[PDB]
Amino acid sequence: GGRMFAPTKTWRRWHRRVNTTQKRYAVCSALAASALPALIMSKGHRIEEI
Amino acid sequence: APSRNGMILKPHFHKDWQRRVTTWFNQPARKIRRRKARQVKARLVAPRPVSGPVRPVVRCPTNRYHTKVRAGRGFSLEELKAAGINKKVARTIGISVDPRRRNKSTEGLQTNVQRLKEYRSKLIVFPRKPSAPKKGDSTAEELKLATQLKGPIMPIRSVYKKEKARVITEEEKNFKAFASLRMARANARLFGIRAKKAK
Amino acid sequence: IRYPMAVGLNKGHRVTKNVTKPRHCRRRGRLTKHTKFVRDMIREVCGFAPYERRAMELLKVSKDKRALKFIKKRIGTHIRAKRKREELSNVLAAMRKA
Amino acid sequence: GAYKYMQELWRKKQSDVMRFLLRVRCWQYRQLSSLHRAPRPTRPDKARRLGYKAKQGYVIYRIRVRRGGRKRPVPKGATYGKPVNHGINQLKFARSLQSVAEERAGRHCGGLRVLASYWVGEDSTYKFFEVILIDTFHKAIRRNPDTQWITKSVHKHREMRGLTSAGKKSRGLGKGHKFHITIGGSRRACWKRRNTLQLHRYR
Amino acid sequence: SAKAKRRNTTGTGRMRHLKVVYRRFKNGFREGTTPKPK
Amino acid sequence: QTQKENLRKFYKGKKYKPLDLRPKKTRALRRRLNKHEEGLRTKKQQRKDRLYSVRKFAVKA
Amino acid sequence: PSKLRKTRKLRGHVSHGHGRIGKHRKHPGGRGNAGGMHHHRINFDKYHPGYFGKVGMRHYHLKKNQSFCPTINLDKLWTLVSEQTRLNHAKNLEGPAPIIDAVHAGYYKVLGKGKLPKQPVIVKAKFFSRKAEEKIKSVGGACVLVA
RNA sequence: UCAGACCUCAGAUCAGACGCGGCGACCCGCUGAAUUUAAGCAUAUUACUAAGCGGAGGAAAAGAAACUAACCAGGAUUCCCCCAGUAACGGCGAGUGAAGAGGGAAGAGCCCAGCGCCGAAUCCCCGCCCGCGGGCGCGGGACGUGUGGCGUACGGG
RNA sequence: CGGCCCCCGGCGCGGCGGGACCCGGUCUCCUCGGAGUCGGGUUGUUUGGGAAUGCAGCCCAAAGCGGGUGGUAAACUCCA
RNA sequence: AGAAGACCCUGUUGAGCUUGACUCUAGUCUGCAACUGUGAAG
Ligand SMILES: [Mg+2]
Ligand SMILES: [Mg+2]
Ligand SMILES: [Mg+2]
Ligand SMILES: [Mg+2]
Ligand SMILES: [Mg+2]
Ligand SMILES: [Mg+2]
Ligand SMILES: [Mg+2]
Ligand SMILES: [Mg+2]
Ligand SMILES: [Mg+2]
Ligand SMILES: [Mg+2]
Ligand SMILES: [Mg+2]
Ligand SMILES: [Mg+2]
Ligand SMILES: [Mg+2]
Ligand SMILES: [Mg+2]
Ligand SMILES: [Mg+2]
Ligand SMILES: [Mg+2]
Ligand SMILES: [Mg+2]
Ligand SMILES: [Mg+2]
Ligand SMILES: [Mg+2]
Ligand SMILES: [Mg+2]
Repeated sequence: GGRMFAPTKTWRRWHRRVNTTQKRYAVCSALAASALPALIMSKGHRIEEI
Repeated sequence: APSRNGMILKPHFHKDWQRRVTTWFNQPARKIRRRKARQVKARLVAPRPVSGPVRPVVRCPTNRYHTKVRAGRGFSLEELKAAGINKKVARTIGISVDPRRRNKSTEGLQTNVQRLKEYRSKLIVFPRKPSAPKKGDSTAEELKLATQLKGPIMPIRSVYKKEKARVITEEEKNFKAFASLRMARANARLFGIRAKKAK
Repeated sequence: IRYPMAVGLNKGHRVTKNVTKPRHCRRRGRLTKHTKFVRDMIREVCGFAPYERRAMELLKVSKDKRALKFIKKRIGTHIRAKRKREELSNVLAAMRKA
Repeated sequence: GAYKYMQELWRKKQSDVMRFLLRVRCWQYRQLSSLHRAPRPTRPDKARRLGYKAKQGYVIYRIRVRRGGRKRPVPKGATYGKPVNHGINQLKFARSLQSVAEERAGRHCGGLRVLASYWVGEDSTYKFFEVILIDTFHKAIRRNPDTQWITKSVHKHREMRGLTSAGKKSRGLGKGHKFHITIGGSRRACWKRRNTLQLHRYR
Repeated sequence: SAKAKRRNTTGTGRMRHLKVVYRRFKNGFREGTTPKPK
Repeated sequence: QTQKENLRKFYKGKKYKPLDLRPKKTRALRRRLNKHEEGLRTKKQQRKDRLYSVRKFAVKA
Repeated sequence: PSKLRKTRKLRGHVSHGHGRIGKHRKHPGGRGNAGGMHHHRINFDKYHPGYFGKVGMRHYHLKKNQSFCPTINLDKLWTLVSEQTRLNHAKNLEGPAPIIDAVHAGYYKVLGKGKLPKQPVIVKAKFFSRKAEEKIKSVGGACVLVA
C-alpha cells in the first residue's frame, strides 16, 4: 500500500524526432524493398501467383 | 562531486520545479482547435479575407534587422491622408490603422501609400443594401467575381534587385576604405574635445 | 570618393527626412491663456507657501545661494529649485514696482 | 468654469486658506466614527475627475485609517527563525493607506461596488479618504450604458483584488523596463511563467 | 489537510439541489413552459 | 397545480410578482441586465455604429 | 531501452557496482559545485582556471543587436553570388566588374583570411579589414562602404 | 418661504432592491516560514514558495503606451519560439536571472472629468393606460455643490 | 453529404413594426487636460536591475517651451 | 531473554539551560521634524 519506486512521471520523453532526410531515406528503402520478390515472400505475403 | 575534466554545469532545479511543469500533450489538439477556429471565422466574414485587415510595410528597428522589412500593426495617419483615405472609413474596408506610428522618412511613407493605393484598387465593395447600390459600391458585374482571399492580403516580399555591373573607376580604386573608417571613428570620438579647443 | 559610412559623424543610411507638424500630444503642459488666468487668480487668493516666503526673504537680502540650497532641499531636484527661485525672484521684482 | 479653479485651489494645500480648511475639517472628521456616509463629495471636482456623477446610486463614505507602517503581529515580537525575519517595527505594508480605505468602505457595504477614492485630510495618526461607491442594482445605473460595465459580475469587490485606482498601484503594473516583474498580467502570473519548465513533445 | 477537505466538500453529501441544476443546465434552465401534450 | 396556474394568470403582466411565481433560473442569471438593458447603446455609439460599421467587401488578390 | 542498461547486469551483485567499503551514500562531498575553494580546489584550479574572481568592466543593459557584426572572409566571398556570375565575368577581365553586396547576404564586415580569384569585383559592405581591402585592390577590385 | 426653508443627523416589521455562505483546479489582492543548499553557519538559498486571510469568473488578470529604441526605426495586452542559462545579481561563494529586437498564435479598439456651446435640453419612482418595453400625469422626486448632447490628445469645436 | 418524428440555438435572404439619424474636404477663428500626485530625502521590503527595478511608511513637496523616460551619482547643453 | 548502550568517543546531528560567545530583537530611554494653535517678556 505504499509508493512505488520512482513513480512514473507524465513528462517522460515519449516522442522521438527523426531527421526529414532519414525519414525520406527509410521510405526510399521500404519502396525499393517492395520491388523484390524475395523480400515480399520472406515477409510472408502470398504473391506466388501475382 | 566533481570528477576528471568536465564542465561546471548550472542546473536550475533547486526549486519545486516538478510542481510547475507544462507538457505539450495537447499540442496536436491545439493545432486542430486553431485550424477549426480559422474555418469558423472564415464563414463569419464570408467575402472578406480570412487573415483580416491590411498590414503596412515597416522597417525593423535594430541594426541586426534594419535591412529587411516585415508587416506592421497599421497604416499611419499620414499615409492614410496621402492615400486619400479617412481614418475611420479605412477600418470599415479592412485597413489596419495605427495612430502611433511616425514617418521619419519619405521612403517608408511612399512605400505604404503605394501599398495602400494598390489595395483599394483590388477592393470589391458590396452595397450596404443589395437592392440599391451607391457611389462607392462596385458594379454588379464585379461583385460576381468576388471570392474570399486566403492568406495574408498582399504578402510582403523583398525582391532583391541586382546592382548593375560597371567598370571600376580610378576614384573607386583610390578610395581607402580602411583609412576612411579608422578616421571616421577618430573624428567621431575626438569631436567634442576639438570643439572645446575652438573656444 | 564619399560613401555613406556606418560609423563617424554622418553615420546612418541616408534617407530624405519627412518633416511634418508635431503630433498633438507634444503640446501637453503648455500654458494657455485661461490656465495662466486661473493660476494667477489662485495665487492672489491663496498666497504663498511657508517655504516660499522663507525663500523670498533670503532672495531680498541677496542670499541667492542659500535660497537655492533651501529651495532644493524643499522642492527636490536642482532643476525644479532654479525654476522656483526664478519665479520667487520675479514676484519680488513685481512688488517693487507696485 | 468653477471646477478648474477648485482644481488649482486644492493644489495650494500650504496656503492660509487651505490650511484652515484642512485644520477644521480634520478635526470634524476625527470627531465622527471611522466609517460614515457623507451626503455629498467634499471635493466635487475631484470626485467627478475619478468617475463620480450626481446621480441616484452614487454614495460617498468617509474612512479614517491609522497612519504609520505595519508592525509584525507576532507574540512578544519573537519571529522564530533566521535573523532576516527578526524585523517587527520597521515593516511597511504592500498596499497604500488609500487602498485600505476602499477595502473597509467596500467590505462594510457589500451591496455596493467601490468606484474610486480620494484624499481629503491628514493628521499625525489619521488619514481621511472619501470612497465613491455605486449601487449596481439601481435603474439609474443599469440603464446608462456608460456605467453598465460596473454592474457586471466580474467587478465584484474590485478593492479586494486591486482593480481600483489606488489598489492597482501597489501591484507594479505598467509598460517599460520599470515593470519587467509584472509582464504577463500580475506578478505571480509572471513568476509562474518564468518558473514553468516547458517540456515539449519532441524536445 | 486534504483528506479532511474531501470528507465534507460538495458531492460527498446529498446535493438535493445541485443534482437538479446539473439536469436543468442540459436544457438551458427552461421554465414556464410544458412539453407538447398528446 | 390548479391554484398555482390561477395565481400565475392573476399576476400575469404585473410589475411585482410573488417570489414563487418569479422565474428561478440561477441567482447569477437573475442578477444580469435585462434584454433591453444589454441592448441599450449610448447616443455617441449609435452614430459610430451607423456610419462606421464594417462593410462587406472582397479583395481580388 | 532498459534492456541495455547496466542495472540489468548488476542483478545479484550486492553493492550494485558501488563498492562494499565505501557505500553509495547521498552526497559524500557536498551538493553541486560545493567546496570549489576548500576540498575541490585541486579539481577546480586544474580543470577550470579563472573560475573564481572578477575581471573586466560591467555593462548593465547589453543589447547584442548593437554589436551585431557578422563577418565573412575572402575565400568565401564569391559564395554570395551565383557561380555563373563569377564565370561570365572571368572571361572579360577588363570589362565590368560584378557587385557583391555583403550586407544584403547578412555580413557587415569583410575579413581577409583567404585568397581571392584573379578577377576584379566591387564589394559593398559596412566594414573592411586592412588586409581585406588590400587583396581586393590588388586583384583589380574596389571596396564600397555602405551605411 | 404665507411661515417656514435649507443644511446636518436619526427612527421604522415604511415602498422596492442588494450584500452574506459553498466551491476555490485555473485566476486576482495580501500575508508569510523553516526544513533544505552553502559539505559548518549568520547575508544568500530554499522562496517573493508551503501554510494563513480576502475577492471573483468560465476564464481571470492584463490591455490601447508619461513604451521600446538609438535604428533606414518600431507601435495595446496575453500566449508560444528565440533572445539565454545571456546582460546582470550574489559571503561575486553556493546559487540566482530577465528584457529590446526577431519568428508565430490572436488581433479591436474605445469612454470620461476638465475646457465652452446648447432654455436640465437629463434621470428615477408611483399610478393609469397600451403591446418586459412604451406613451400619459396641472403626479412625486433626484439634479445647477452640474444631468444629457457635442467632444479626449490620433487633436477638438 | 441514411430515413422519420419532436424540440432548441444560430446564420443568410426578403418584407413588416418600433427606435437612432446628415456625413466629408478646405481655409480662417477659437480651444485644449487629472496634486499630499509627480518629484527629492529616508526607511523597510522586493527585483537580474547593480549611487536604489517595483511597492509601501513618514517628512518634504512641484512645475506648465511643463513633466516622465533615455539601465552609473551629479552640473551645463543638445537630442530622441 | 527483554531494549539499534543512556556510560566513553565520533558526527562539521540536535535540544534544554546559561553568560563577559557571534549576530539580532520585543520592550524601554533619548533626539529631530510633523500633529502644534494664541500672546507677552527676557
Ligand atoms: Mg498503491
Ligand atoms: Mg569518483
Ligand atoms: Mg566526466
Ligand atoms: Mg480592467
Ligand atoms: Mg459624451
Ligand atoms: Mg563481482
Ligand atoms: Mg552495502
Ligand atoms: Mg566513496
Ligand atoms: Mg551519488
Ligand atoms: Mg464568499
Ligand atoms: Mg547546510
Ligand atoms: Mg551536510
Ligand atoms: Mg497557499
Ligand atoms: Mg476563452
Ligand atoms: Mg477582464
Ligand atoms: Mg530569486
Ligand atoms: Mg530577495
Ligand atoms: Mg548503537
Ligand atoms: Mg569532520
Ligand atoms: Mg530538551
